[PDB]
Amino acid sequence: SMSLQVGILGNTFANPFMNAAGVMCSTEEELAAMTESTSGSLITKSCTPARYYTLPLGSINSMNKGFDFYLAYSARHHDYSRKPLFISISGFSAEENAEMCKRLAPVAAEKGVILELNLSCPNVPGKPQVAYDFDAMRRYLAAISEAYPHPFGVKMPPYFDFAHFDAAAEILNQFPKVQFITCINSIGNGLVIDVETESVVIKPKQGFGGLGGRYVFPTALANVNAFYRRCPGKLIFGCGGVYTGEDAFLHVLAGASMVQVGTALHEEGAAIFERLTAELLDVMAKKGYKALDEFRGKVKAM
Amino acid sequence: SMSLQVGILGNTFANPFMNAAGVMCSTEEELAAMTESTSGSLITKSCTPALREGNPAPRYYTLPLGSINSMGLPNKGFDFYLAYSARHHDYSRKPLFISISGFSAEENAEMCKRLAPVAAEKGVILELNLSCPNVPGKPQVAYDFDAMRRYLAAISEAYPHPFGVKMPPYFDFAHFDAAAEILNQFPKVQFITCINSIGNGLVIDVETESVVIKPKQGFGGLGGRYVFPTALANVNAFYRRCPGKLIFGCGGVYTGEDAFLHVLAGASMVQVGTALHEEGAAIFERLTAELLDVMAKKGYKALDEFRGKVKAM
Ligand SMILES: Cc1cc2nc3c(=O)[nH]c(=O)nc-3n(C[C@H](O)[C@H](O)[C@H](O)COP(=O)(O)O)c2cc1C
Ligand SMILES: Cc1cc2nc3c(=O)[nH]c(=O)nc-3n(C[C@H](O)[C@H](O)[C@H](O)COP(=O)(O)O)c2cc1C
Ligand SMILES: *[C@@H](c1cccc(O)c1)C1C(=O)NC(=O)NC1=O
Ligand SMILES: *[C@@H](c1cccc(O)c1)C1C(=O)NC(=O)NC1=O
Repeated sequence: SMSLQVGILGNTFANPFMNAAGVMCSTEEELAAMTESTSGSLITKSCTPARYYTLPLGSINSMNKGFDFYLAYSARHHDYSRKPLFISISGFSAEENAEMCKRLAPVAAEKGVILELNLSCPNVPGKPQVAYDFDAMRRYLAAISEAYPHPFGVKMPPYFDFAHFDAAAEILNQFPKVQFITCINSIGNGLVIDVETESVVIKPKQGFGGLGGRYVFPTALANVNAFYRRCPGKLIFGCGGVYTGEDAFLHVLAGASMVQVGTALHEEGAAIFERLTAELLDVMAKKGYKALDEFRGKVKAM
Repeated sequence: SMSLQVGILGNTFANPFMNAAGVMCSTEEELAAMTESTSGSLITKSCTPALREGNPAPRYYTLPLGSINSMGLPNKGFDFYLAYSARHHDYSRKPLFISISGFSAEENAEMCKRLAPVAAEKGVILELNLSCPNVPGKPQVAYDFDAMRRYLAAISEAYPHPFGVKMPPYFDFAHFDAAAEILNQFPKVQFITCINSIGNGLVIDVETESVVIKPKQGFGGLGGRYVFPTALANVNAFYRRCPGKLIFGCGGVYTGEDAFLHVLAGASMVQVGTALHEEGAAIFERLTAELLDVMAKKGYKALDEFRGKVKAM
């Protein structure tokens, strides 16, 4: 009757849900829990070649086992009969990312793991989000496209004006290997102070860190839709502020193919996926929808 | 004993609270209500040289944790706010700020030339809006550092008095540093208001499957609880980088504890937008009481005992 299936990148995903990179995906036990859950997919922690605080309305963070570990997991330890796997990489240079992609390529070809390239980590000492520098963004994507023979996706930071949406999309549309865009990473460099101690709540970088959870939901929907509109030849994955199936429904209406869950999954654990699928199917049932293809991107004007 | 007084800009303010520009400050009745309130100050709606009727409605919507707006600069025009400052405002009640938001550097310079004698005679204080996120086809001016410098140079040439700037949020230290470096080169910039709304969010209603505000495909500026950690970050980042300037905090204030944290991050004044839209001007009685409660539990007698004194871990 109804289905949450999503048929993309050549795979049938059972439902659109997965963890957000960095949440519940660092240890063998966590990857196993994600694999055993009802999520449609899972992604690893952003890795490099070789901290968190719960807030009333979400989270702030300033946060790997190395690329070797997550490659070996993708190569020999992940059960692909359960669900597909994504791997996130966030090298410190175009070259570091490229050397990783060259080593990832035989594993992607043989097992099917899919690369998400992180251009938006807001916590790299002395180095702003890569995708806030459009010249650097273009060099990274050219370097990866030359080094990596396979399709990949990009994790984007939020933008806040149409001139930036336009410029980012114009660059991404020049790279046909970029088959998906994940909107969004955390809202960078927020600051939380505790009233009683009069002190910041995370230690690095004078307390500044990336925001997730309820704080980011309208920004996340805006970025999903902005890129859905400007990159019709690519898929958009939504990430940001998802706590319920209604939240996921709104991300799909904005354009999302997959829906990633970060802060809410950190708080609730992998059982959240059982609740999210039920809730989303319930919204669909009330509206008579039978498939996500019927309303993905179909947000209406007022 | 305890006190919320602020002594800045050659004025004495009874407490740090004021409305945020654009909230409860467009008509004479709203301005009189703000003046009759217990707020420490007030600011007018950002104005353009001529009156504007604004974007089509609905252009504001109440969210679970705040607001979204595409107001589109509806305002009675500069001549109306100038007349308010020159002839109607009771300065014995509290100091007044005037917000201006012309569509180019030259429009703002022309308004400043006419404002200058009124500022001199009456003492109204200029806040220049460099961050409106709802101008058709033109991004936040302060997201274009070359344009920002041009605006500050044009105003500085045209306007003899010190003034403040309403800034959009930034999200990385490279931008904090670039913005600060520019502001520190303009001696007439005496205060920096952090922040305007987080631009170009989007809200969709589950039932209608439609955007909830009409203009610009539903994209609009976010206020309220969504913006608080970003606001505090911006206040503190500029407080650290522009020690020669005052910082005014704006964003996410609903309680005296929220205000306390703005001040701890560096705020001299604290502006209230969405929460004031919702509660009305009695909010200022509650915010002062709550802020005094925080101070009493900590033994603070004056805001300078803790302003800017956020601690590391
Ligand atoms: C503790 C933590 C660690 C994260 N680590 C990563 C990471 O390694 N790579 C990445 O792309 N995003 C990382 N993120 C960002 C999330 O993937 C997600 O983009 C963000 O939290 C917004 O989603 P949410 O509102 O559901 O939390 C991290 C988020 C948190 C809270
Ligand atoms: C309806 C509305 C109208 C606004 N109009 C202006 C404006 O004219 N000038 C300006 O500088 N900011 C304007 N703003 C932004 C507010 O001054 C403020 O920066 C923002 O709402 C964040 O504060 P808050 O979290 O308390 O709402 C407006 C905000 C709202 C909600
Ligand atoms: C950035 C990050 C990249 C690689 C490794 C690591 O530990 C972190 C990261 C991000 O992308 N998003 C976020 O919210 N927090 C981070 O630390
Ligand atoms: C921007 C605005 C620009 C020009 C004139 C005017 O009256 C307002 C405005 C802003 O600064 N902040 C906000 O949240 N909404 C807007 O529409």
